[PDB]
Amino acid sequence: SVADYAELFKTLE
Amino acid sequence: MREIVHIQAGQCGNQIGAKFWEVISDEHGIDPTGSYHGDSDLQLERINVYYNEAAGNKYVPRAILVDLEPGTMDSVRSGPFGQIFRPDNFVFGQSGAGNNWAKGHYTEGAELVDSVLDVVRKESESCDCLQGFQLTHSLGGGTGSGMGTLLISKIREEYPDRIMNTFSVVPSPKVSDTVVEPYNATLSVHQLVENTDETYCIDNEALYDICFRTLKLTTPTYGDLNHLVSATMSGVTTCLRFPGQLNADLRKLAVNMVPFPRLHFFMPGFAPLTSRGSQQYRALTVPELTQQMFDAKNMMAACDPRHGRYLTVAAVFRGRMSMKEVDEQMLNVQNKNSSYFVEWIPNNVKTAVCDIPPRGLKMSATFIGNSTAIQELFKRISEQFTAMFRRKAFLHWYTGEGMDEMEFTEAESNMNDLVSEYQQYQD
Amino acid sequence: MREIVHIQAGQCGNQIGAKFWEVISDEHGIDPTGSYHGDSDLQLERINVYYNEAAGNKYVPRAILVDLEPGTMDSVRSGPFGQIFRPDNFVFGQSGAGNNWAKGHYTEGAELVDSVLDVVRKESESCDCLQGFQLTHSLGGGTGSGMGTLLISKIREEYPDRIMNTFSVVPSPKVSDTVVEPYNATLSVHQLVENTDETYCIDNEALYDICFRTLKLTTPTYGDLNHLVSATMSGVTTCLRFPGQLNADLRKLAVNMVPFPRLHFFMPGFAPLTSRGSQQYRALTVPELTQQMFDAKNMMAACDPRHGRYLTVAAVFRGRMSMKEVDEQMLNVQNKNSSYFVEWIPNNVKTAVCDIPPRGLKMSATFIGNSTAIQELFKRISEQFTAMFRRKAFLHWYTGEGMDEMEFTEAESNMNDLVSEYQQYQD
Amino acid sequence: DDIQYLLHLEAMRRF
Amino acid sequence: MRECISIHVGQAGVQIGNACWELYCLEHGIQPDGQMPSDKTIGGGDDSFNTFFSETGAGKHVPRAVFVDLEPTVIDEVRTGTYRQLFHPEQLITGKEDAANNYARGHYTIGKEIIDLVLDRIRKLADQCTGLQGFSVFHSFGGGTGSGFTSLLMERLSVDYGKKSKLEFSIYPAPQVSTAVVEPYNSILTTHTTLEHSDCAFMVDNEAIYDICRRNLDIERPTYTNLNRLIGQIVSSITASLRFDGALNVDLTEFQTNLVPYPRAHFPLATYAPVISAEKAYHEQLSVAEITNACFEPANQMVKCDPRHGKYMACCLLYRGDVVPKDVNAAIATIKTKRTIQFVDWCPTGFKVGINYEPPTVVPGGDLAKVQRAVCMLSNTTAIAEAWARLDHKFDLMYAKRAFVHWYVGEGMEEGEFSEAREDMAALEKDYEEVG
Amino acid sequence: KAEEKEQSEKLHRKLQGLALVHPLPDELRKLIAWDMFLKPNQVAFVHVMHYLFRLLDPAEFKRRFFWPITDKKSEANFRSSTVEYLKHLNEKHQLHWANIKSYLVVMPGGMRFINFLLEFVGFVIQELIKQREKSLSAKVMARQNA
Repeated sequence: SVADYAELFKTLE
Repeated sequence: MREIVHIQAGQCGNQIGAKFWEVISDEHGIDPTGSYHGDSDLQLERINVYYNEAAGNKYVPRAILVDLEPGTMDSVRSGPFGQIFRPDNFVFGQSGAGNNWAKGHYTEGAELVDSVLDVVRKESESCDCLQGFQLTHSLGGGTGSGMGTLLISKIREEYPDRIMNTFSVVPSPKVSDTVVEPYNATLSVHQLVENTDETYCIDNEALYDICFRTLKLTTPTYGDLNHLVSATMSGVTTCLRFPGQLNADLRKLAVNMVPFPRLHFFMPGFAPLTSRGSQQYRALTVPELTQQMFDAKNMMAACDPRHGRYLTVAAVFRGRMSMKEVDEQMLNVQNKNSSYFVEWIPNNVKTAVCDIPPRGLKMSATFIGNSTAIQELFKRISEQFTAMFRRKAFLHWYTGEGMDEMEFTEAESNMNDLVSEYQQYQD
Repeated sequence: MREIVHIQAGQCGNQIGAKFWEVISDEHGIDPTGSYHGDSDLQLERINVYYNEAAGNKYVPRAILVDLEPGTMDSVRSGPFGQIFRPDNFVFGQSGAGNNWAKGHYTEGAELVDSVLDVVRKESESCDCLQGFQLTHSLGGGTGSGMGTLLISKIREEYPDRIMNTFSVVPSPKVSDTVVEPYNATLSVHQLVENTDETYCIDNEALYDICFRTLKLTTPTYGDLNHLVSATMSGVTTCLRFPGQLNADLRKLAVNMVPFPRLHFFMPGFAPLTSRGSQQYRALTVPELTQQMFDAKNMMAACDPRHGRYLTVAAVFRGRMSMKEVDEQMLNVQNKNSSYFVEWIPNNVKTAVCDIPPRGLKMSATFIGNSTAIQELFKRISEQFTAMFRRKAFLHWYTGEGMDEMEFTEAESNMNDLVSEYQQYQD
Repeated sequence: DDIQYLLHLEAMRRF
Repeated sequence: MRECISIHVGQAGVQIGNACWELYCLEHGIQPDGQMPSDKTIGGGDDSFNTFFSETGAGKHVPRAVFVDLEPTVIDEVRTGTYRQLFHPEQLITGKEDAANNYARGHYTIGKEIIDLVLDRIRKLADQCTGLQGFSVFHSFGGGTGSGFTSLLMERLSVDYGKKSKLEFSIYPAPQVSTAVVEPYNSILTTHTTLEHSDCAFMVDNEAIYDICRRNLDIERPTYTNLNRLIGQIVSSITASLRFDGALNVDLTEFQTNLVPYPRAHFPLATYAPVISAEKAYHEQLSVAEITNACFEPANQMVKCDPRHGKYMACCLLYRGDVVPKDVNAAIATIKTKRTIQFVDWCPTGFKVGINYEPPTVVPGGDLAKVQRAVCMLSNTTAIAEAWARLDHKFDLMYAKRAFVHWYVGEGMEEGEFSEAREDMAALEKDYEEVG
Repeated sequence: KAEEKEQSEKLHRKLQGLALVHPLPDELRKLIAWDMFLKPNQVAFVHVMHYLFRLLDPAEFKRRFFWPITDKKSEANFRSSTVEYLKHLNEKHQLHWANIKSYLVVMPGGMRFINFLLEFVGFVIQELIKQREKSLSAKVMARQNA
């Protein structure tokens, strides 16, 4: 989901 | 200076607007070529309110002619004063509105509106001190109703501090072109409540009954109705066009006539009632003029003023008369009929006199009443609206243009809220 | 005295040049026989700028007519003013250029060029103080493009201290004779950058869109386009031809208009826009003229001035007007639109007024803008050039005349460098 | 959904 | 002056030439005796028609033409016909024996006996020119004189006149009007040998002209007289820029420069509109927009192909009569938005536009109506390769079995010349594919 | 009304997703909501279009549009230019958007507008996908990265 990717992008930072 | 920009939208708006310009051009001594041939400096002293000065001492109306079809505008251009108008101010479509408010407001008129606003801006940029705008239109049709209210809303976005006045022709089943007139009228009344400061309610029912019952015309034409409207419009605008004790502008009129921001719907009246080409050989007396201007038979809204109360009244007398006799007769009407005026607005009747009579009369009186009795006009439209709306009759013409049924339910409710607000101040 | 030598090269150059001479001869009261029949001494005071005096008080244009084929020049000689020109100043070939820049520059035009320079020298030797040269030509063709730039380079070799001005007709796919116009134009723009002091960019796209959209001509002819060009050329040259507050010469104009030696490409404009034979009965006001001359719809280069900045501007008003009202309106445009003028050139807008209006108008305004927005015209030619050049399409017509592909690559790069230089001063 | 795919590509790139 | 010599070779070239010169005389007001009664200029009036005519000291205008056939029959019709007095007898060259539908007989055998006489007559006309531009050659691909003698002539003209432009008007063979089985061989052999000598060749497919005459003129069975009258209008519209004062294609070199980006791809597709029957002459006159839109309809083309399957390298629109540039530009803009017109990426998407104000003339008692305006579109398109592929396929079918080859070898032609000519045509098809 | 809500939510998701790759300007961030076009919303329209056009082609946007909007005139110009640009895109990319009419720009809101905007946003997203593909589960990536 869009929410999953939002969390992924946080993790990547 | 104190300029006004005039707009005339759709068939009825352009026909009445053209007759208004013919009447006031003649009162100002302006010919169909824009040249002045008058005999009094009073004709020029405030001419800049409605006219622009052009090269060679020509006067050109500050008028914008709007339609979604060329047919009415070509008729105006071929008319007696058709050459006085600025050619650039003829803004027209080709598709027409087909008596549909949704076409005027959301589709065909929304494609043309920016081209009209460019002409509005060009006329407004040439003013030294723009007072405001006046619109002539009908609420029964597509262009005057839908595109006229779209134009009002867009003018209020660009000029939020300027006065917006309307001469609004209300439809009636007695003088009807189409069964959908109540839908167009209810949708437009909602837009007028929010976006105008002054709305003159001109009822085709009242105009027809005046022509038929009072003027004894067996088969009134739109030309006979428009004669009454043009005389009333000349009457109302007299204090803007000529010098007088009240150096009036549109804002001073609105501040005096509108106690509540939503209750700006006026009942106009005129005395004496004349028919086109009938010479009255007998001038009326001041008492006869004052009695006629307060008679329901001289009102151009088909409401009985005795079924409500006056919030405010403006009376404009024209011609050489005893100003003392005018005050004595105006006080006599108020003191005898004081129950029909609200007591919580002290001195709510204002009177003006101008020495310049309208053509063919020695003396006249124009009446402007803000009365709670105007609710009868809105109730009558509401009943006709609900009679069709309860069956969703004819709605496919509007939903095909992208309207929701909820927009109709909102407009019906806002018009019933306006009727309730008028009833509150009546009691 | 302050003389100018006029040159007109190829079909388009001779047609526009002939119309320029017709327009200015009439403004100076000179008939088709070279005889003066005017009513004002102001018509003769600076006539020597463009005319030689001949035996019997005749005025003969200091004009040189150049083509590689006789057809256009025979048409000029048979034209209304065809007999005013010095017969010796008709220099022509027989082979034609065939819309090929290489034929105009390297072959057919290189055989004729010395015969043109002998006529140039004969006219220049008769001047008391030669200011410079003016060329009329098109960049899309063979003769005007290739032979016109060869002539410019040879005139700059013989007269290195004299001003070189051009009225350069830029090709467009909307008004195109041949697909190779972008090649001819790119090769000529490179020669103009190095060898001219002033180049008026006249875009056939802008002229067509003015005739079609503004003048409402459904099928514009080259005669309708050339009417606009001749009016603009009369406008631009007004300060050279008549006395005024600015005793202008070509060098004073160049020194005021050209901040950088490569950035001498001007956007000309004219107001009011008129069509051939249409009488405007209404003279415009000074505010209406000033607003129209800065409108992109009145520009003869198809660029939006809002996409760039003005380095410098010259404005020439003509006719009897309030010079105070002109300054007030020019300052009003600058102060409202100051972001579109560069701030690092103080007072970069210059205004002149001449009392003599052009024929058929009471007042006019001519605009000359050095704007970074002219880069849009060069980008549009560059895109059309590269679209063919990437496939070596049509190059065999030029390599058959002895051109290398490297000359095309150099001209493409020099035109991209000019676009980058305009972008630098925009930012 | 086109948007999820875009986000997936972006995620891959960043990863 | 900028003179052009027309050369009419074999039956087809001579008969098309005769129809073209009739039409030129009508357009310039020249009578069948060569007199021009409106010419008050005993000297240099509008000198543009002197491109195609020479004034003689008796006030007679004579065509700058040579007619050549290996048999007398078709030229004897010219010597006895309405215009018998127009031509000089020295311009009408006849052999005794024909090429019998054989390229080799037309090139090597009978052509070699007459070629030096033809070159002497062409030289006598060239010596009367102050500034000879070039040659316009009219011939057929399918016929033995039209193929074999034309290739020999084009070679010898390239030797004697190697800087002078050579334009061809070549009749492409059609099965329905075809007199020989060996027309594909004659066509491939002549196209190979003329390819390096031509600067620009206008192909005319007899099948396209025949179908236009059937569909647009309501002629159930067109004759060569009907075909040649239509061809004469197209040729007249192409040459109108050389015969009258005008702005576009004022010389032969401008045709090559505007239409021919690559030397081998020198075959512009012609399209002519409007074609209307004389019985319909009183109908509504077509607008500029309608006639320009008719140029992009395959039904009006001079070669049967579909330009929608290929790309445009060049496009010229030549208008005649009552046409204003404004309406042409509006028509082109409407066409660019509505039609599949793919240009090649390296060439500008530019139309060259010529307008000649002289209206189209029609032959009195002809099948064509008088029109107020006409347009000839000349477009170099890769879709013209569909006509080569159809010819090559017919060549290959017969040549795979060596059918009829012995007739060419019997005239002393090598069998290798068939393979060489076919290989050069395969290279031409590939050149068109690589550009497309 | 149910369909209108669903489409509006879909639009909101797509815009949120875009914001994760390309951050929203501050002005637009405050306006973004799932129901922002259920009623005509001129202010949101201007900022959403501004955002999408910049994502698509910043250079072309700079050429065609004046920003920020400061007056009524500039606003009217923005609408007109929006219609023009959308038509241009429709033609250039053959998107077959029906009835790109003035009404989309005059009273932006309702089902018709939401559907249009969804298509437009879809288009923008597709262009971005192409760019990213050329240049080149979320849970697994996250764990691997950690």
